[PDB]
Amino acid sequence: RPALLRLSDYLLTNYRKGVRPVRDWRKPTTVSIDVIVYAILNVDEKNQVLTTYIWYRQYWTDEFLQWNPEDFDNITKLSIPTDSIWVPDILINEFVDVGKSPNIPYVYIRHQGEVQNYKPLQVVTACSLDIYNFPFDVQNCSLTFTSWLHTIQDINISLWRLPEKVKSDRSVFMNQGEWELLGVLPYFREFSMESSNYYAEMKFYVVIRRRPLFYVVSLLLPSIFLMVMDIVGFYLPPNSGERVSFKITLLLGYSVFLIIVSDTLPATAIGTPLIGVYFVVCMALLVISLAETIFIVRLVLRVGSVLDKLLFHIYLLAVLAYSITLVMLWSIWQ
Amino acid sequence: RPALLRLSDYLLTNYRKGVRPVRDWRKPTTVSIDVIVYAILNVDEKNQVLTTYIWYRQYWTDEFLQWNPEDFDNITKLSIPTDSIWVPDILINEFVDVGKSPNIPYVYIRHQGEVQNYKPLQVVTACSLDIYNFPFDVQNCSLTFTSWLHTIQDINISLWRLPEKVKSDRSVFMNQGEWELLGVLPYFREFSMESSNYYAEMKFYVVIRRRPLFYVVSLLLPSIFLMVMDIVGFYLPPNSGERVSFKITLLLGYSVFLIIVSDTLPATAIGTPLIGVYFVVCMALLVISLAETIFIVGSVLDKLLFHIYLLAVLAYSITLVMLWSIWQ
Amino acid sequence: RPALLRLSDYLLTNYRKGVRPVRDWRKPTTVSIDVIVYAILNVDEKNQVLTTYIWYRQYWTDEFLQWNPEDFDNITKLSIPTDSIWVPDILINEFVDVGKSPNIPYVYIRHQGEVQNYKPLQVVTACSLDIYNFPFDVQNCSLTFTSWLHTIQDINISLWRLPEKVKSDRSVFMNQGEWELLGVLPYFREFSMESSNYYAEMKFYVVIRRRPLFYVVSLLLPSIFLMVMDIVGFYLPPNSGERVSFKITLLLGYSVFLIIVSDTLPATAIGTPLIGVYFVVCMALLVISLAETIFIVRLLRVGSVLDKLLFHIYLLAVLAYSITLVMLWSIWQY
Amino acid sequence: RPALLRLSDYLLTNYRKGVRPVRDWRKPTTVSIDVIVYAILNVDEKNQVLTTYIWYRQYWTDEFLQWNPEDFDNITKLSIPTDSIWVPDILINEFVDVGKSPNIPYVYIRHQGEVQNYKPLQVVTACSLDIYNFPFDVQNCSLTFTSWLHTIQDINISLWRLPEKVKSDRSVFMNQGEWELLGVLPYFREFSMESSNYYAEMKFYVVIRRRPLFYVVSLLLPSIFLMVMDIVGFYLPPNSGERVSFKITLLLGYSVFLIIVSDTLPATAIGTPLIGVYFVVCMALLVISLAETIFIVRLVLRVGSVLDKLLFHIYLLAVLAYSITLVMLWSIWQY
Amino acid sequence: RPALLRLSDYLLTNYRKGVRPVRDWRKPTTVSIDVIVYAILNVDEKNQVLTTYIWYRQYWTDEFLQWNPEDFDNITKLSIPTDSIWVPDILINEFVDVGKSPNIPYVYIRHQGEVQNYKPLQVVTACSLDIYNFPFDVQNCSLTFTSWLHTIQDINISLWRLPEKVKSDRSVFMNQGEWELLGVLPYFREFSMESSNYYAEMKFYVVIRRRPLFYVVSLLLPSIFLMVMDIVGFYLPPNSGERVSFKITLLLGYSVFLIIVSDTLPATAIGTPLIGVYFVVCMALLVISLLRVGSVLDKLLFHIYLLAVLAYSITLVMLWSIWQY
Ligand SMILES: *[C@@H]1O[C@H](CO)[C@@H](O[C@@H]2O[C@H](CO)[C@@H](O)[C@H](O)[C@H]2NC(C)=O)[C@H](O)[C@H]1NC(C)=O
Ligand SMILES: *[C@@H]1O[C@H](CO)[C@@H](O[C@@H]2O[C@H](CO)[C@@H](O)[C@H](O)[C@H]2NC(C)=O)[C@H](O)[C@H]1NC(C)=O
Ligand SMILES: *[C@@H]1O[C@H](CO)[C@@H](O[C@@H]2O[C@H](CO)[C@@H](O)[C@H](O)[C@H]2NC(C)=O)[C@H](O)[C@H]1NC(C)=O
Ligand SMILES: *[C@@H]1O[C@H](CO)[C@@H](O[C@@H]2O[C@H](CO)[C@@H](O)[C@H](O)[C@H]2NC(C)=O)[C@H](O)[C@H]1NC(C)=O
Ligand SMILES: *[C@@H]1O[C@H](CO)[C@@H](O[C@@H]2O[C@H](CO)[C@@H](O)[C@H](O)[C@H]2NC(C)=O)[C@H](O)[C@H]1NC(C)=O
Ligand SMILES: *[C@@H]1O[C@H](CO)[C@@H](O[C@@H]2O[C@H](CO)[C@@H](O)[C@H](O)[C@H]2NC(C)=O)[C@H](O)[C@H]1NC(C)=O
Ligand SMILES: *[C@@H]1O[C@H](CO)[C@@H](O[C@@H]2O[C@H](CO)[C@@H](O)[C@H](O)[C@H]2NC(C)=O)[C@H](O)[C@H]1NC(C)=O
Ligand SMILES: *[C@@H]1O[C@H](CO)[C@@H](O[C@@H]2O[C@H](CO)[C@@H](O)[C@H](O)[C@H]2NC(C)=O)[C@H](O)[C@H]1NC(C)=O
Ligand SMILES: *[C@@H]1O[C@H](CO)[C@@H](O[C@@H]2O[C@H](CO)[C@@H](O)[C@H](O)[C@H]2NC(C)=O)[C@H](O)[C@H]1NC(C)=O
Ligand SMILES: *[C@@H]1O[C@H](CO)[C@@H](O[C@@H]2O[C@H](CO)[C@@H](O)[C@H](O)[C@H]2NC(C)=O)[C@H](O)[C@H]1NC(C)=O
Ligand SMILES: *[C@@H]1O[C@H](CO)[C@@H](O)[C@H](O)[C@H]1NC(C)=O
Ligand SMILES: *[C@@H]1O[C@H](CO)[C@@H](O)[C@H](O)[C@H]1NC(C)=O
Ligand SMILES: *[C@@H]1O[C@H](CO)[C@@H](O)[C@H](O)[C@H]1NC(C)=O
Ligand SMILES: *[C@@H]1O[C@H](CO)[C@@H](O)[C@H](O)[C@H]1NC(C)=O
Ligand SMILES: *[C@@H]1O[C@H](CO)[C@@H](O)[C@H](O)[C@H]1NC(C)=O
Repeated sequence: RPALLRLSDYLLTNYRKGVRPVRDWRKPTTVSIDVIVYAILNVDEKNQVLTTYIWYRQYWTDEFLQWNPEDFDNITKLSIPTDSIWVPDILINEFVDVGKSPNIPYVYIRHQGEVQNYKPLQVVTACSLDIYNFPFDVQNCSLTFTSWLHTIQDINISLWRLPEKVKSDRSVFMNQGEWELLGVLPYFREFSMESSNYYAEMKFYVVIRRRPLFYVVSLLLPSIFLMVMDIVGFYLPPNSGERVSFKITLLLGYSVFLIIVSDTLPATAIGTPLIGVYFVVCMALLVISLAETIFIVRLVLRVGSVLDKLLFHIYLLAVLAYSITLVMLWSIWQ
Repeated sequence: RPALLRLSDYLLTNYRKGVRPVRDWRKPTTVSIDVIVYAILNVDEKNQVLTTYIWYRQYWTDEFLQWNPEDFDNITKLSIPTDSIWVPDILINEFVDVGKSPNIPYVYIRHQGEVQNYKPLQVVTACSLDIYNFPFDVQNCSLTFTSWLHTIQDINISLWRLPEKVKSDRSVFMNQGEWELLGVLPYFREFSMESSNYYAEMKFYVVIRRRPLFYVVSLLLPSIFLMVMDIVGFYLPPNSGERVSFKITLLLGYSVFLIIVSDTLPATAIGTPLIGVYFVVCMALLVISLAETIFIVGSVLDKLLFHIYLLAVLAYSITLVMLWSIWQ
Repeated sequence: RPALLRLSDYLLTNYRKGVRPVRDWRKPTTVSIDVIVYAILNVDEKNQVLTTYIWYRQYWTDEFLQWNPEDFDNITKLSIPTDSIWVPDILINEFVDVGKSPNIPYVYIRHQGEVQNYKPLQVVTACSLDIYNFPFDVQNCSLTFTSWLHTIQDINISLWRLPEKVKSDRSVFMNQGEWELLGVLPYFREFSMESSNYYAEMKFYVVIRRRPLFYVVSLLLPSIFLMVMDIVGFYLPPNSGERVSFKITLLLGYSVFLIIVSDTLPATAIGTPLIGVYFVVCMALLVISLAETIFIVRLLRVGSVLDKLLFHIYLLAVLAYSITLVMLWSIWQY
Repeated sequence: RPALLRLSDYLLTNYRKGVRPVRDWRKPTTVSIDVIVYAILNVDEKNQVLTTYIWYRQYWTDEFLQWNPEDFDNITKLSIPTDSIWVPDILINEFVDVGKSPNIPYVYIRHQGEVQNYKPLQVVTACSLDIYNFPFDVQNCSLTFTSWLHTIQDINISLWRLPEKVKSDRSVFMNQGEWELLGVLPYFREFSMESSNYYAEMKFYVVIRRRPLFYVVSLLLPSIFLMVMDIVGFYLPPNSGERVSFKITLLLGYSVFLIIVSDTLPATAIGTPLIGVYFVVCMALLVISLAETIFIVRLVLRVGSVLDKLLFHIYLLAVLAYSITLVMLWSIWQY
Repeated sequence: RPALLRLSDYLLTNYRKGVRPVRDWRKPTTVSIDVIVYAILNVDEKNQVLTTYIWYRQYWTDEFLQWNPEDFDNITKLSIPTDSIWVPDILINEFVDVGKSPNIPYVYIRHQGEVQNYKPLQVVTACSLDIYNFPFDVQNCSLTFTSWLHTIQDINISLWRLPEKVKSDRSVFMNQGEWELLGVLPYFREFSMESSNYYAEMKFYVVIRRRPLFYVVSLLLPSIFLMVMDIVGFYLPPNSGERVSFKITLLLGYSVFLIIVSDTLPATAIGTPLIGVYFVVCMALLVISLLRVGSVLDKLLFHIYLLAVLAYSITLVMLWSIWQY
């Protein structure tokens, strides 16, 4: 019979999945995992979940699937169905849906007993997505692979590659998209909330930052244009109907702009972005100034002049704060 | 042969899944259970369901999976596939969808026959959600685990931990989110719809309250500002065009505010919050005042409508104080 | 050996599923059934479907799963996996999707052979859902259970309980919700698609009615407010500018109310509700009234009689609307 | 042992599913099929797919599942699990989802070897749903059942009932709905992806037509009402601000009408409905007439009067064409 | 026993799925594949996923499933369940969902050992869609098939048909739809995630373009009508009520046009559609009303409007030109 067929028979007719493959039960099975991010398919700041398509590969030593290549025509490694052998139950804690990814029927066995398992994960995980810096926003999400049942005495987890490689690896990442990732940071720890159970878990912090240009052109530049134009409402003659008409029309322009803002901004219930805070503050200041003009026009002057200067100074202060905040947010993002 | 392999063969060679594991059929199988809420993924007040991600673990005594460690290299406990042993039919009654949780292949067996089963559940359950206090909600609805088929003299349920410990347990809860849970309250009862049969069930009341600050900033403060502006608007005489122009400005503000609210205020079919009632009442008063001004430009109507407006704002104000008081 | 273990072996090592469990093939298997409605999750008038959560239980006599208790330590009842025995193919015809229900691994067996099977069903079924009486809706559609393949000479269906007990059963219904059920009505008939075969089917009519209060407050009362406002307005002089102003302002308000209704009224294409038709009619009648004043004021005996005719016609329409509301409530209350 | 049990053991003990049940491999397996449409659950003119709940039943001769009734207590037929026997891979083309139908565990076997398989299919398939005639629209969507792998040398398809009996079959159709079906027309043909292989397929053309009354009431009557109001508006003099205000309010009525209609007028990208074209052309005519009126007001006249009458005539002609196209669409929809 | 039954018995009694079917393990298994696009079911730019329903067929030589026809009643070909034999793990990369593909129980075997597997794939894949030219879009989305686990030393991929034939093949495409595909371009390369290992993969570039006529009728012509009317309205004086009435007329026109737009115009965060910005810009500019200063700001505004419309026209011509060729 051919080498592959009789080798597979030799291995799997004696093998019995369902028992951790160690001939000394005190020895833990060390699962060396690795993660390569392929694409951040989706990021719901509304639902506080994100969908990451990651190529996940892990290997472990199976002490029963060993053979001498000299007896089997120099076969160094062979592929066998994944469901035919014991597979560690490594699982990611913050999953929200098991995922719609395929099964990848096969795994590789090397004559040393090492089992290599490559599988794609279209995992969607709960995440603390915060849009406080909306346009210049950097999200720091994490994935935590942990042996769900087995304690560290049974299954331990480690990195396949050196940490420096996995941090900087962006070989196959789909760069085009709303998000670009700066790196995935591994971190090992012995999770434990129990009297005598310590579970090994491997955290990967996937750092991703939004690329703002579309939002810069859509929100920031028009908002800056409107805020700059609003300064002119304070150089037109103080109580003229011309000035009141100007302020009314620019308030209408701001109001219609905020509709586009509502359309464009991502929905959330955790916290409003600073951009929205400044927009609504400017709207309130403009309304107050317009009301002051309306009232003073009803009356009329000295009070009007001093109030006008006060409102102009507060408006200038607000717009300066907004611009400095934009610069600061950009500095944080880069 | 290695101890693990021959121990597994010894246990499972003659084992027969599908029979309740007791050597005296009169004894009930007591399934001790525990629940830890990991995250409240979604609360939907239109579909009246909420999705919670919970770490559910349970253990029971399987009287056939027993061995002396002396014969098996002092193997005190081992893991074997979950599908290879009898597993109790504990089910959550008010589930709406089975969920998308994984299968968790293995379970632990201790040499005394105790089987420990840990499994994550993304349960989606029906609940009597109400948004009467929308920004200051405190929802309170149950998860009840019961043996679906087996009566109490076949399967019985109990708590793994003391009730107070599970009640105060928030070790792993994912805090950052719209909902924070005040506690889960266990409660045991013998359900029955026909006297010949009694069923053991264990209710867990997950108590969660919305953290309002986002809606305080986004909804309450702009509405308060607009109400204050409309109140000040009445200092202009009705016979003055300034008043109608100012009213138009505030109606434009309310249009913008309503559009923003549409993106945020929850939809439902059972009833809107008091906040919505006050919103529409204030908008109606503003519109009626605009009609009054455009009609004038009956003078006592000015101060009458102003008093109604002042009354509404005060009612709106004390409602917020009351709702906040309940929220604490 | 323990009693349960050897009893289960004795039964299921000889037993073979697939074959209908009857030792005389000329005898049909009578499958008693029962249904308890747990909740009405979703009634969709756009898709013309509704989703109900029902606790469905059925029992039948299996003539091979019988034993003498004396031989098995007086075991008079035991549980065995549902997939280890013949399970009748009782299926629901109106189904549109099987649903998200679990599988309930086990069933009960009594020593005389009767098998008890309990299973929850998330049935979603096609139904003719008309909203003609929208606020005071009462719906009438049904669920029919029938052996999909087997004729009545193989499988016949029957009620577990007396018809009046299932009819009045509201022991577990989730009452808090948009819909309340008035009862479930069983009805047995021998369906026959082709003259050579007869099939047993058991129709359950799940009668439900909407609880209107939210829609009564949200739609009906504001609508009547607007309509009575128009009636009040008709008191103004015919050619007066006040009359035209009132008409046009009420047009704006009523149109925005129609927009609100569109936002709130359920979507459908099978048919418009009466409430909707009267709204549209009265709007059109108002537009005719408004259009009329433009000609008359532009150009008064003709105006006066024309105004009187319009006023009386609109008042008659208002009365018809109110009487329609009384009729709809009278039907829904009983 | 009981007759059923030993008969089942006699049949299925040595039965080897997977192999086509024919004892002379050269003979094809003729799979007779039938289809009864139960309900047209959803026609999606946006996505150009529809979902039809159809009761599908097929039978074929299995040469190995044969027995002599006298030897087994005179049993003429029995039911056995569907997964225990060879089942032809008759598959519908142009599907978009495998469907949400159950598994129907059992099939009937008759002693001659005929296997009967009844199964409900929640098929969702692609057809070119052209809504040109939207309110009075008749769609001719098709289902084709074909042995996905096996060529005609292995599996051949045929009708269970006479073609006219299936063409006029509405025995169990759920008629209360937006769509009513005029019939399903069978048509056999031998497809050939490459001339070396010939594939037998059975096309059923399900013909369905929208019942318009809802759309009549909600769209066409209000549209006629607004158009008649616009025709009335032309009586007012062009020089009058009354006419300008009337036209502005009528245009606002147009706007609100279309706003509400957006909920019900189907979305699509294959082509605009004819009624939509008339809507937009009347809207544009109204707008341009109003603009000309405003300009002539600015001037304020002979040319003004001539253009007023000309625009009135064009509007009247457009309304006449609208009536003609409505009656035409209705005439086609009747047949 | 009948020929088919005992032939299946001979083949499958000692056959054991799992082992790559070669009697000399050093030989790679060459999986010839072919792909025919049947329909482009969806192009979702908001999620950047494209859904195509494609007829996928592949064949390979299984060196264990061989027989002499003379011994088995001259049977040259037979069908056996797909689950009963080794099947290569040819996986399409950049999938998003495994998809609603049916199981297709059977495959053909020919006495020389060739296995033919036909299966329909409803692949939904993530690829870079863009609506920069919305009404005149042309998209270039890839499908790449690769043996997920096996390296090129185990599984190698090739085309069933000649590249030009598969490229120009549009025999079964559902042509009556929003999208028409120009062709599918195959391309073979040895992917390498590590220096020591090489993976064979086969990219098919599906090239599709939106057919615009609907959007020309629905969007472009009405928008040009409204823009031309806005230009015309400038001749009414800047202080006059005639201009106000004209502006309200135009505003109602835009009110209808924008709901029509919202019902059809796609939106995504990757970038803007050049056509889309003008609509909202012009609708917003009705706010503008910019006596000595006003009368000349009006001419400035008129120049702005005219240049905007000129840019719109040349943009439409450009978009059509890049879409035609
Ligand atoms: C579980 O695995 C971790 C990771 O491999 C082990 O931690 C390493 O221990 C070695 C000891 O020589 C150190 O050199 C490494 O620096 C450690 N790595 C990290 C990330 O801390 C851990 O010792 C293992 N524990 C058990 C019980 O097997
Ligand atoms: C994302 O979060 C991770 C984890 O908190 C940060 O990584 C830590 O950074 C600090 C400061 O440089 C170090 O002292 C820790 O050792 C890091 N942890 C690990 C596991 O490497 C990371 O800096 C954050 N990045 C961003 C952009 O927020
Ligand atoms: C089923 O389980 C319940 C819950 O543990 C048992 O109820 C307890 O019984 C013990 C008996 O010693 C009491 O001390 C506890 O106070 C009971 N707890 C509660 C919450 O009632 C019950 O006895 C078990 N058996 C049966 C037949 O119900
Ligand atoms: C949530 O609902 C539960 C169930 O009604 C409440 O728990 C009960 O509260 C009452 C009043 O304090 C006690 O008498 C009962 O003993 C409690 N039952 C249990 C099982 O603990 C709970 O107080 C509610 N919480 C909120 C915040 O509404
Ligand atoms: C729902 O439909 C059922 C079936 O038509 C109605 O029940 C029938 O009502 C008629 C008239 O009262 C009786 O003669 C039948 O005997 C009833 N059938 C059964 C099985 O009881 C029922 O009335 C409908 N619901 C409503 C609210 O009208
Ligand atoms: C199938 O089952 C139904 C329901 O049990 C049978 O109908 C009953 O027939 C008996 C005959 O005496 C009547 O007394 C009952 O009132 C009937 N019940 C109902 C609900 O109508 C029916 O006879 C059975 N048919 C066969 C062929 O066995
Ligand atoms: C495959 O089946 C079709 C349909 O039954 C066969 O076509 C019919 O064959 C009969 C007998 O020759 C003719 O009377 C009919 O006119 C044919 N057409 C139809 C529509 O019935 C066809 O011959 C079969 N082919 C094979 C190879 O079995
Ligand atoms: C739907 O399409 C079918 C298939 O083209 C039409 O049926 C054909 O009609 C022509 C009319 O000349 C006949 O010559 C063919 O013989 C018919 N074929 C079949 C299989 O019956 C049908 O008329 C169309 N119906 C509608 C309403 O469009
Ligand atoms: C794997 O398959 C590819 C084809 O997909 C082989 O490449 C071909 O090799 C032949 C050798 O004569 C050339 O004529 C073709 O031009 C090649 N095609 C391409 C697309 O490069 C390749 O040799 C096979 N084996 C390996 C190890 O890659
Ligand atoms: C779609 O992308 C493919 C791949 O880049 C293009 O096809 C290649 O184009 C280059 C440049 O003209 C040629 O050198 C190659 O021979 C082409 N084929 C392959 C397989 O690379 C194709 O032109 C693109 N189509 C569109 C419309 O952008
Ligand atoms: C394995 O291959 C080497 C040459 O590469 C050969 O010398 C050796 O004999 C082979 N093994 C056996 C068992 O023949
Ligand atoms: C098992 O444990 C007992 C108690 O500690 C000890 O005496 C014995 O030597 C152990 N046996 C083995 C094989 O470890
Ligand atoms: C079974 O129950 C009967 C009473 O019904 C009793 O007499 C008998 O002893 C019991 N048998 C056993 C083995 O307990
Ligand atoms: C077998 O059944 C047929 C049909 O019912 C009947 O005519 C025949 O007499 C029966 N024969 C025997 C031996 O039962
Ligand atoms: C077997 O079939 C082939 C098909 O071409 C034919 O040429 C050959 O003569 C046949 N041989 C026998 C023995 O039937």
